[PDB]
Amino acid sequence: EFDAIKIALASPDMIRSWSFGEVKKPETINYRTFKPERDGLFCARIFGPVKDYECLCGKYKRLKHRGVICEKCGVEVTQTKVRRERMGHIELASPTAHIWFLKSLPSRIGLLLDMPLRDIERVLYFESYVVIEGGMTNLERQQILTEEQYLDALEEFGDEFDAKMGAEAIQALLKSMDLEQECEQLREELNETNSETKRKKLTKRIKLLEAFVQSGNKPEWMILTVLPVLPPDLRPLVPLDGGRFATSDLNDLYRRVINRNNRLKRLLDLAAPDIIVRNEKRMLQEAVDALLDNGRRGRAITGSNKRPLKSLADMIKGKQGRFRQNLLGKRVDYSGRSVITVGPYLRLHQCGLPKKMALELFKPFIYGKLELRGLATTIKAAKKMVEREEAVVWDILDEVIREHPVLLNRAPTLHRLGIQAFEPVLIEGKAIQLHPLVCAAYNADFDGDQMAVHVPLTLEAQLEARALMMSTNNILSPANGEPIIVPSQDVVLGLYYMTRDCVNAKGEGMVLTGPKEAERLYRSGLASLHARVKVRITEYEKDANGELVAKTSLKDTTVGRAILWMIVPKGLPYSIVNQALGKKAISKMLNTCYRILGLKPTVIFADQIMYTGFAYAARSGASVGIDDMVIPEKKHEIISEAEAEVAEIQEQFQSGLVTAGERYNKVIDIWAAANDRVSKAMMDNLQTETVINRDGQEEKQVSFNSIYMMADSGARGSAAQIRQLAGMRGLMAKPDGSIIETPITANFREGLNVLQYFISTHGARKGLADTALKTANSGYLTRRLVDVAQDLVVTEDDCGTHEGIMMTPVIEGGDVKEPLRDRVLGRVTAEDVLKPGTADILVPRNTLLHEQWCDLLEENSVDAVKVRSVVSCDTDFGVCAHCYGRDLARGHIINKGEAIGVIAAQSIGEPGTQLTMRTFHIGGAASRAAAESSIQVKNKGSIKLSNVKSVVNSSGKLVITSRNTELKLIDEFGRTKESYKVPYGAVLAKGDGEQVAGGETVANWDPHTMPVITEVSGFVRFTDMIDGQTITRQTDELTGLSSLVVLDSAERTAGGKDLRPALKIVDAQGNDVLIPGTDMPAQYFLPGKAIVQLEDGVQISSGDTLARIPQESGGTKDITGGLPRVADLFEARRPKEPAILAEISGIVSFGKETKGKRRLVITPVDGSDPYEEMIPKWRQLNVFEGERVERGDVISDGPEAPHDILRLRGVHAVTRYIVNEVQDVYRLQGVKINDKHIEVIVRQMLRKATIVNAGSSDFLEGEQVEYSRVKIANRELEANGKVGATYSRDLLGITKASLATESFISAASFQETTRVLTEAAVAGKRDELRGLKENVIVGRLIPAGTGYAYHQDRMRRR
Amino acid sequence: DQVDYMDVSTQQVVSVGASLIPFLEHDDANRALMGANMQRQAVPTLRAD
DNA sequence: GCGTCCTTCGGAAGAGATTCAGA
DNA sequence: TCTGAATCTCTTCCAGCACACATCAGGACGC
RNA sequence: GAUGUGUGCU
Ligand SMILES: [Mg+2]
Ligand SMILES: [Zn+2]
Ligand SMILES: [Zn+2]
Repeated sequence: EFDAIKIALASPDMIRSWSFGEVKKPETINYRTFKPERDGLFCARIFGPVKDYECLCGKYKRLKHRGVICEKCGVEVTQTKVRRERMGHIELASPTAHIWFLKSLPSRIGLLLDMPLRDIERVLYFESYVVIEGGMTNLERQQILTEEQYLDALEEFGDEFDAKMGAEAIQALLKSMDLEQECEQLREELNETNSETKRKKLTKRIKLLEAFVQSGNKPEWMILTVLPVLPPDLRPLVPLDGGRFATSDLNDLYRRVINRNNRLKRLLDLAAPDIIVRNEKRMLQEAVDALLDNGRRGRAITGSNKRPLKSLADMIKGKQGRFRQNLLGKRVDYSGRSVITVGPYLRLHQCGLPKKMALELFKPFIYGKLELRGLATTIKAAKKMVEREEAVVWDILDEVIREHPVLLNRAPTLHRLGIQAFEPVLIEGKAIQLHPLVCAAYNADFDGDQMAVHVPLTLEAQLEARALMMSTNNILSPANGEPIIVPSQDVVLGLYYMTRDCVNAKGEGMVLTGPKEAERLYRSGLASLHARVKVRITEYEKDANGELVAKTSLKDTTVGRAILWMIVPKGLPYSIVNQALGKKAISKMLNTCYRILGLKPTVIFADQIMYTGFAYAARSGASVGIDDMVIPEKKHEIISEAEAEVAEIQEQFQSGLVTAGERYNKVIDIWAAANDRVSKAMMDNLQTETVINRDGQEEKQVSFNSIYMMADSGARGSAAQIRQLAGMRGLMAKPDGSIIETPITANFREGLNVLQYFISTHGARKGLADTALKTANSGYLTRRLVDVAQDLVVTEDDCGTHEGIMMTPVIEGGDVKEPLRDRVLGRVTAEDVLKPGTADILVPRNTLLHEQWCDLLEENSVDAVKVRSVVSCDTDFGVCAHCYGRDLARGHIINKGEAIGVIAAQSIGEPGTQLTMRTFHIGGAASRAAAESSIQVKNKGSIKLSNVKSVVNSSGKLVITSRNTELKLIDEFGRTKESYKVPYGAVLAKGDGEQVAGGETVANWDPHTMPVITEVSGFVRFTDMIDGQTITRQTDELTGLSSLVVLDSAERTAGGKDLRPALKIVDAQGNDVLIPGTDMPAQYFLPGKAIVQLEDGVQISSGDTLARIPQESGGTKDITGGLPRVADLFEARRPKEPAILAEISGIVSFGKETKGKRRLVITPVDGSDPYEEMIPKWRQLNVFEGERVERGDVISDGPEAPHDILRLRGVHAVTRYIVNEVQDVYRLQGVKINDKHIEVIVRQMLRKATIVNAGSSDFLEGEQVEYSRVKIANRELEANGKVGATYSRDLLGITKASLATESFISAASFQETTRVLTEAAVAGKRDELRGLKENVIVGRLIPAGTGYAYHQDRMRRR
Repeated sequence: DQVDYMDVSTQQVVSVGASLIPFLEHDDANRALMGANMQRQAVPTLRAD
């Protein structure tokens, strides 16, 4: 049919061509016999017949007169549905400016006539004049005249020269302007000029001029001459109860516009006075502006009771417009809605449809079979038969519902597992029974939530539901390869009570002949389920090429584990049930079952596990009483110790040892330590408190306490929630994020005070407000992640590249958070990895390394595998299958034609939403750390210190004066096993390269109060710090000691803003000491809020604290406070104090001094040396006058902006930085996301590439054009002898990278619809319908999955 | 000796809806809120009990 | 009953207009 | 005293599905 | 059809 959607400006001739008439009366239906007026907003003559195939007057009434035009009233008889396809127009008496091209920034009229917006805005609204055709006087072609200046120019220059006001003058300016001459003059001026602001303005105007001249648009088309009207059926008037009519907004705006236009037309014929007609023209302009985009001007007009009526733009933009409400998501037929119940008798591919709901959903399907079987002859007889619900209708429903899967969707469809297909099982009731395994995927409990049923109609839809959306084919999460149909909170309790042992039984010493004997003994009551017997079990193994070889042995097991072994499919080792199964254990069991056996045994195993978990949880009576929450007998002693410590802290604070920002931190730390000690005490009193005889004397065992059972099994609970029941509740967190100063010292087994409950209510209301008020800014994150990566699909199989990112285990402060296996599993490597039998290859180059290859790599203990990444792929408009990796939902390579950019966006975007809607499950607990102060190396090995600038201590030890140092522990072999980030000013008890015993301290420091320790010795002079101006000082006259706190930029005076307080270290003779190895004096700056306990002119040593800086780092550290960071990383926001990197490598030296800010010159050894950098006086420089630097090295210190990294250290460095930062943020909350998704989002952030030089190509000098087009053009030119065009990659945030795409439809439907459509209309863009949102809006198959083959056929067809 | 006032009763901090929950001092306050709302939502049965 | 008509108040971020200062 | 840097000002965004209730729709003045 | 209020599950 069509293949493109073109948007451009509408000429008045084209507007008249659209129109089938001219509306010229402000009269709707006459509030009478419901007929349209003569030439009003509704008209049979203009738009179309009101009734189908009936003339308005009453002369033609049937299809036998089709196509003719009446004579009594002149309305052609046709289908009545042409009232929504035939537009009209309004002939404006005076020209009117389009508000979209005036008040959308930047104003097209503003930078087309080179005038400021204020001047043209005063001209349009008849408040000043503009000089068109100045002539032979002192008036330019764009000068602004007021009324007095206009009168002066009239009295003393009353020649043929004219100066008009209003939209007519602006239209004359636009029509009288030549575009090519102006463009070449601007090119001349741009080539002449040198200032960057003037260059940018001139090239922006040049771009606007080129867009105007290339397209068919004209400048004078932005001033409206004829105003088209919407067809009446798109602005209907629905009659209510009575003689009144509905309150339509578009009709009201049209009536206002028509009233103003008719009044102006009448005044233009009677020769009204000038002021009256000008005021009427201004009113017409305001009415048209209110019709086009209401509210963009000063005051939005309101219809009734002070609410602004929606214009033609308010119903196309926003969340409630034709883009996000009726095109990207619609209401559908064959759909239903009801609450859900469990029905645990089901299977993984089944659900329960109510018997009275499936009859109404599958109603046309019942009609078809009733007509086929002959029980009815027409459709009305079958309709009445179904309405009556006869005995034969239910058999027809059973026949038509047999293998017709339906889609069950829960209301927040966060990830793709929120929609799944089940084969219906008809039930009597009104609730949709849902299988208990998919409740984790749906995140659906059964406390009053409803799910929607959808009926796939076509054969293709049914097969997509059966082969793709089926709940059987959805056993792995698409975010990470972990299974998603995991038994939860009752099956795990059953399998934990079953597979467990106590040291006694009804029969314990007996030895059994198999699992059937164990089940028979348990059922007959001759043996407890927790015996310790010896069963003879025949386990199979497929260690050969798929052959199950039996190996019968006699293992020391329990009765429960032997009974459970009857459901484990053949092929799995027995050492997966011979233990106390929790939730992680059986999740691992299902995962290994899928990875070894396949999909069908895994599904059958999941069903059998659910059945035998429910059965043996019912058979146990695992209740919960009030005596199960055993209070420890030593909690109040820990309370007393902590309250004594807090009293000492208060006495230290009031004396003046610490300020009020450090008392907070230390009291939080001491109470959090006391809370953890109480939790440990109660956990030790709970887990092991089972003294039971071994049939002889007393023995110890893991407890059978119900609270501890369902806490240790992972059923429902944790250390926090269980701790709050029998330990102490702890301390709460406010909605702002601040932690409560005072803790609660009671649990939910004793009471709570009338005041402790009030304190707890702060955290409780924080938890409930956080969800409902801050899941909005996490649903926004996933929406603008989807809209930036929607058009990314797998389009190839292998691009053939040797590039790729480097993967290493992430050890950044503790043990191995993620080993190499978790980071490299299921991703195609990029080069033959070399084992430490070097010069021999371990794996080939293009092998998708699965679990066997991961085991092989871990056997040889590899530490770095260069793996292929999405961001480094060489495909155009998509990715290849090898550069992505594994599907992560199935155990194979990703299929060609799969929408991976939407799976990536959902996977990144809904741990945040889900965990910010679940912040109240811990109540309002602080959940903060204990602010660890020292480094205790647990393992054995040597130490390697990275990027350290340390000096000596007064005791001889080492003190760290570097910001980004890392204490990493290397074992005797040579591999890194432990790593720690040591902070500035931290003392070292040991050094580098020396073997440390396992379990002793190495680095000690204060968690708060970071110091400013020096490196040299001498006297210190209080330079540039005077009382009152830059420091707040208070003196104890008794001691004679001063303690001054330097103010921040807030309370510091404006005059003293250029004063920089600092401490110059000086020797005895007034000479400036030197930093060793350099010639720069030891000048050390002091930032704000810093306290100094030293006096002016006191001898010091090397490496001692001169001043202290409080940290005030207080937060609850949930996923709510902690996910503006992901938004900042994905939007690529520059931090406050960027770390200064080296733009070009070479020798570093300084030139001129104090250009307001310091000057640094980098000179290479061979090439050109034109680079100078303006370094502000704020931060010191880590490089000196005689060092060697490379590009990407840090001249200064601070947070790295993810643009310098891109432009200096390359694409791999910036993508690794973003991946690591987002992964750290998510892993802090326990979230597990594979890095393919973050790499995909980074790749979608990397699509623009600014040209450096045009070369032999057709690109411009500094144009920002898509990187794929640049690569295609350069690869095409390099095929011949021509030279390509050099470029530079750009990093745009997820908002800008989605708003600056080549398709204006996606950008318009995402955000800023007015601003996107204005630019598209001016530039005359032509959409190609290439993405997924575009085809969803249009109404086609997405080029993503099963429609990918069809789209390839269609593309290669033409 | 320093005090000069005292609360009338333990019920004066909670409302008329949250004061119908027995053992309120043992519930988490989120569960107290949900209990108050659900107690507001109850429909009268056939025979009052 | 018919009937024609002409308040103020969040909040983070980004872009584009002024406006400064500084060489 | 021209041109980057800073500041001022205007703009656009702020999750999903669903259920119940009421009220509006010109209301003033001429007729 | 839009507003206003209340509510349910996330
Ligand atoms: Mg729920
Ligand atoms: Zn007619
Ligand atoms: Zn590739």
